[PDB]
Amino acid sequence: GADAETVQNTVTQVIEQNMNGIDHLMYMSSNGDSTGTATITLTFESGTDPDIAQVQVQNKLALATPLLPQEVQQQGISVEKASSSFLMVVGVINTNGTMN
Amino acid sequence: MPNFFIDRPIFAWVIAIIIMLAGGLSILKLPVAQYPTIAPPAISITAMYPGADAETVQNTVTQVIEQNMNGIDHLMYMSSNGDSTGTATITLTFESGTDPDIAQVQVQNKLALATPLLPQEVQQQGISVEKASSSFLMVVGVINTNGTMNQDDISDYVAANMKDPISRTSGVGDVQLFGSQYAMRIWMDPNKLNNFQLTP
Amino acid sequence: GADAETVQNTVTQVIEQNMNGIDHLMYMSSNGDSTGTATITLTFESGTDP
Amino acid sequence: VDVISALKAQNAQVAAGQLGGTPPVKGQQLNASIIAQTRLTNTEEFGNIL
Amino acid sequence: GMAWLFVRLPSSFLPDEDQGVFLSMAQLPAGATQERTQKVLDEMTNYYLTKEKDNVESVFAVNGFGFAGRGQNTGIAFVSLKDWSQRPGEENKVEAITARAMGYFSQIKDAMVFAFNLPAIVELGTATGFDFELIDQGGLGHEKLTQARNQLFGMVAQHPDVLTGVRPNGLEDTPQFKIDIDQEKAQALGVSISDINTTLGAAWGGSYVNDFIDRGRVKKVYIMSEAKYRMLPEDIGKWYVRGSDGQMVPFSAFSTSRWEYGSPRLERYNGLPSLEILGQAAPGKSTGEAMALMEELAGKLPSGIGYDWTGMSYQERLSGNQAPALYAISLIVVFLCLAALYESWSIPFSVMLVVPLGVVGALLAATFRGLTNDVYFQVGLLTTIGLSAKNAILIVEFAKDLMEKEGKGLIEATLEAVRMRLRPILMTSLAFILGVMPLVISSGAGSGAQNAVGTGVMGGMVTATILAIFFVPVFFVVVRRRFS
Amino acid sequence: GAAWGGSYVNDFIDRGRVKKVYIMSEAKYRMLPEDIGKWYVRGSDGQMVP
Amino acid sequence: LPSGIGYDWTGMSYQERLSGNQAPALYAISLIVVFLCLAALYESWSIPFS
Amino acid sequence: AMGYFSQIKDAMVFAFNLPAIVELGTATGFDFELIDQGGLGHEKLTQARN
Amino acid sequence: DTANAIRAELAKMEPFFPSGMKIVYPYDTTPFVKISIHEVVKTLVEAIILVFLVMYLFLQNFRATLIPTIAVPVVLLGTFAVLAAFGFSINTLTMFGMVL
Amino acid sequence: AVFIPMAFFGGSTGAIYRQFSITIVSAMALSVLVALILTPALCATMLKPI
Repeated sequence: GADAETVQNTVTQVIEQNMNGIDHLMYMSSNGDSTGTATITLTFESGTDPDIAQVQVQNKLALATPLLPQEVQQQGISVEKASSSFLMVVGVINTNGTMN
Repeated sequence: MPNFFIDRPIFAWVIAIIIMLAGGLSILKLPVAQYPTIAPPAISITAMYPGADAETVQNTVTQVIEQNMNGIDHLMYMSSNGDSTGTATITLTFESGTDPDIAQVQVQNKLALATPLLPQEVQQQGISVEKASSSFLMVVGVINTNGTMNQDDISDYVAANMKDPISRTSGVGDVQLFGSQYAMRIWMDPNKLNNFQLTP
Repeated sequence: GADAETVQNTVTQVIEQNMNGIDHLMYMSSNGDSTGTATITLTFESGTDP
Repeated sequence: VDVISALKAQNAQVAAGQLGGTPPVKGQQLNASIIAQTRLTNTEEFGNIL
Repeated sequence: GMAWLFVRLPSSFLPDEDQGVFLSMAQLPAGATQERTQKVLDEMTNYYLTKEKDNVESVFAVNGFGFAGRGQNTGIAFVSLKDWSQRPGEENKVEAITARAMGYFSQIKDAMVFAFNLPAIVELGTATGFDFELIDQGGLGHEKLTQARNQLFGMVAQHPDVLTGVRPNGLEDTPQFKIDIDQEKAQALGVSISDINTTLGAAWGGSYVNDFIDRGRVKKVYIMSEAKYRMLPEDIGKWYVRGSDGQMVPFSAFSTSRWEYGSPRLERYNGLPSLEILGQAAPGKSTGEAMALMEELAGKLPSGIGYDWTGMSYQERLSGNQAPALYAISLIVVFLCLAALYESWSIPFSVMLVVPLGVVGALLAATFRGLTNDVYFQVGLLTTIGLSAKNAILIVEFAKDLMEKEGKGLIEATLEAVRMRLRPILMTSLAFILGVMPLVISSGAGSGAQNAVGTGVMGGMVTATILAIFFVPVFFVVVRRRFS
Repeated sequence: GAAWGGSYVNDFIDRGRVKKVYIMSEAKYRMLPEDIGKWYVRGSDGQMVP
Repeated sequence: LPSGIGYDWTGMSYQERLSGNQAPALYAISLIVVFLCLAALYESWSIPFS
Repeated sequence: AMGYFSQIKDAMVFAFNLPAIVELGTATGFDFELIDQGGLGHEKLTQARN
Repeated sequence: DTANAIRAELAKMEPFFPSGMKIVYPYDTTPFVKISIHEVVKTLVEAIILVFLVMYLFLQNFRATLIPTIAVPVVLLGTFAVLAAFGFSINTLTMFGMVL
Repeated sequence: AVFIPMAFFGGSTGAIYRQFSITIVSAMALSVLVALILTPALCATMLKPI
C-alpha cells in the first residue's frame, strides 16, 4: 500500500545507506514505485564471484533490516543474483476453458 | 645450441627483441605497490549490547562467540574487547595466504550457529562480519576557510555528500567520519516536564 | 509445546517455500514431530562447496 | 498471562548513559558511565517478584 | 668467528622508515572529560606547530577517538611532515622528530602522551615496536591481572636502556555511577519499572526515537536531557516520573546512588582475559633485544600470568623460528643440485665448504654498520650462500675438467684453474659489489630497507671473493686427496 | 490502510498449503474520493465518527 | 544545468567509458612481432618485407 | 508494428528485438542519469530534466 | 589505485562544495610509496651504470663491454614479463630483487 | 604472433576476442603438430607410388 515516497524514505534510503564496504561494486541504482515495491540493484565488476557478492550484500542488508517497517519484513525481503532478461517464459493454458 | 645461434645472429637478436617487447608490454599493465599482500587477513565481528557494562559484554556475548569461533580453518589467533558502551569486537586473524572471502563465509556460519545463545537484545541490533584492517590508509579532512561553519555543519555535509561515494569506491575497506551527521536533537527540560506533569 | 501439524504448518512449509535460489541442490526433505522440532535437510551435489 | 507480564517486565537492560556525557556543560570535569542494572540472578529474587 | 658473530647479532623484523607522517595519542586519567582532553590536544598541536614548525606541515587532532579504546579521556593526532626535500639531515627525520617530541611530551603531568612512528606493515599494527599480550592463564581475575601489569611496568622502568615508551593499549579502570532502583518502593508509589527505565535512559543517555527527512535524506531523531540537568549526581533528583495515580514522584524517592570502579574496556586474547602492552626498543637497540627482555621480565611475574606476542611481534618471532630451517633446506638443495650437475659427492662438499667464508663477511658487514638480523638480512645470507658457491664453482669446475680431459695432476690442475679463472671471478665479484653499492650508500625515503638489503650481501661478496680465492684451492685439493 | 490498500493479517492452510489472508475494502467502496466519508472509526466513548 | 544538478553514465554508457580502444596499439605490436619472426625465419632483415 | 502502433495508439507502444548481448543495448543508445547532488528536491530535478 | 580513485572521486565532488569549503589531506602514506618507488628505480639505474663501468675497466673496449650490458635489458624485461604472467606486482621487494 | 595479441584486448570485449584468439591459436598449434608427425607418416604408407 505504500506510495513511491513512503517506499523510498522508509526502505530504500535505509537499505542503501548501509550498502558500503562491498567489494568490486561498480554502481548502485534503486527505485520505488506506487505499488509499494523497492528494488535496489548493485552491479559488480566483471569476474566478481556472484556468491561472495551476494554474501556481502546480504550481510549489509542484515545490518540494515531491523530499521525497516514490520510490514516490509513480514512480506519477505529477497536477494537474488539473477540476470535482467527472462531466460524463458513457461505459460500455462487450460484447453477446456473452464478455469480462470 | 650455442653454435646454432653463432651461425644465426639474427635469430638470437629476434629472440632478445621479442623478450624485451613482451617485458615492456607487461610493464605497462603491471600494478605498482609499496609491498605485496603481506599482512595476514583479519575478520571482525561487531555486536552491540545497548546499555551493558564491559563486564556484562565479555560474559554474555564475547565469550559465547569466541567459544564457537574456535576450529575455523587457518585461524592464527583471536582478540576481543568489550566496551562500556556495550560494543563487542571479536577480531580473528587468519594465516597468511588464506582466501579472505572463504574465511568470512566460515566465520558467518559459526556466528549463525552461536547467535541463538546470545541475548535477544544483541540479536535485534544485528551482528556484523566484515573484513577488517588496523591502520588508516588516508585521512581526508574538510575545513571551511571562511570560518562560517562549525564542526557540526562540516561533518553533516561530509556525512551527506562525501562519505557514501567514498565508502563505495573500489578498494575502500572502511570509512570513519571524524564528526557526526545532523540529527533532530530534542533537548528536554525536567523542570518544564514536571510542571506539565509529562515524562519522556 | 507444539504438535507435528502445528510445527509443519507454521514453520516447515514457510521455510520450504522460502528456500529458493540456492545452487546445486539435489533434493530437500523435512519433518516435524510431537516434541516440536522441525528438521529440514537439503542435500547438494557431490562437487558442491559445503 | 500475569506471570508472563511480570517476568517480562522484571528483567531488562537500561541504557542509562553517562554523567557529564557529551555535549557537556562548560567546566565539567567528571565523566562516569551510569549503571542501573535491576537484574535478577538467583531463585529467591525471582520468587520475590511482585 | 662466524658462529660467534651470528649468535651476537641482534634481531629484528623490518626496518622503520620515514614515511612523512607519524601519529600521536593522549590518555588522560580515567574519568577525564572531553574538555580536559581537548586542552591536552591543543597543547600537543601548539607544540607541533611552534617547536617543529619547520618540519611539521599540518596536525589533525581528533578528540574522543583512540586507536585502541574510544572515550572522552582519549585523543589522537595525525601529524604530516613537510616534503622529504624540505627536511634535510638526520635531525629532521621521524625518528629524531618523535624523539624530540617525547622529550617534551614526557613532562605533560596531565596525561600520558605518546608520539610514535608507523609500522612497516601498516595493516599489521598501529605503531612500531612490539605488541605484548599479558595473559591471565590461571583465572586469577581482572584485579590480579592489572596488578601483574603494574608490576611488569615497575620492572620495565628499571631498564630504560632497552625498553622505551612502553604503554598499555587499553583503558584503565574508571569510576562508575550505580543507581539502585528499589523496585518495591516504586510499586508502593505506583510507578512502572518500564517508565523508570525509559525516563532514565532517555534523560541521561539519549534515545533514538525514529527518523526524519532532512533535505531529502533520512536522518535520526534523538531526545536527551539538556546538558545542565545531566552533569551531577544531584541531577538525578531533578527528574520526575509520573505514577499511576497521576502524581509526579522524583527519582530520589525510590532510588539510591553509589560509586564503583570497573573497567570500561575488557580484553581477551585467544579466549583468555588479557592486557595488551605496546612499546619500543631504546635507540641503539633492536626489536629482538626488547622482545627478549620483555619475555625475561614476564618470566618473573606471579604464577598464572602468561604472555604471548601478536601482530608484528608474532610475525617477527615466526621469522626467527623459521630461519634455521630455511638455511638448512637451502644448503641441502644447493648441495643436491651440485651433486647432480657435477656427478660427484666430493665436488659439492668442497664447494659447500666455502659458504662460511661468505656468511662471515655478511655478518661482519652488518656488525660494522650496526644493522640487525632482519628478513632482508636473511634474504642476503641466502644470496651470499649463492655467491660463495658461484665462486667455488668458477674455480673447481675448471679444475675438475683439467684433471679428466687433460689428465693433469691434482696440484697442477688446481694452479692452472686458479690462474686462468682469476679474472672472471674478480669481474663478477666487483660487478655485484658495485651493483649493490647504491643500496648500501643510499640515504633517502626508503633508505632503511635499501641499506638492509644491500649492506649484508655486499660484505658477503667481498669475503666470498677475497677468502674463497685462496681457500677454494685448499678445499679442492684436500677433498680430492681423501676422495671423501 | 486496511480499507484502501489491503492488509495481510496472517496465514491459513488451503488444501495443505500455507497461503496468506488479506483484508481490504470491497472494490466499490474505495474507488472515488467521495468514498472516504463512508468509512467510520470508533471513538473511546463507543461512538462511530466519520 | 542549474547548480546542484550533477549527472553520470550508467549501463552501456558506463561500460564504454572505462573501455579504451587498444586495437591500433595491439595491431602495431602484432605487425612488429610478425616482422621479427620473419626476420628470424629467413635470417635477414630485408626479406621479411616481401 | 511500430509504424502501425505509433500512428494509431494513444499510448506509447514499443515493439523491439532483444540484442545479441542483452546487457549491451543499442549501439547508438546511452543511459544518462541526472543526479540531484545538492538535495534540491524532486520538483527542481524534474525542472532541470525539462 | 584506491588513493587515485579517492582523489578522482573528491575531484568530482569539489564543484558542488558550498563557498569556502576546502579539502585538506592531513595524513597520507601514498606519497611515501611513490617516492620510495622512485628511489629504488634510481638505485637500479645507478647500479646499471656502475656495473657497466666495472666491466669496462676489465674489458677496456666499448664493443666488448657492450655485449654483457645488452644482457641487462633483456633479462630485466623478461623478469617483468614473468612477474606479469604469475600475477606479481611491481613492488619495492621485486625491485630489490632486480637490483640484486 | 598474428592471433595472440588480440587475446589481450581490454575492456568488456576482451573476453569476446579472447575466445577467437585461443580457439584459432590452439587450432594452428594442433595443425602444425599434426603436419609434423601425423601426416608424414600417412603420406609414406597411403600414397601409392606415382
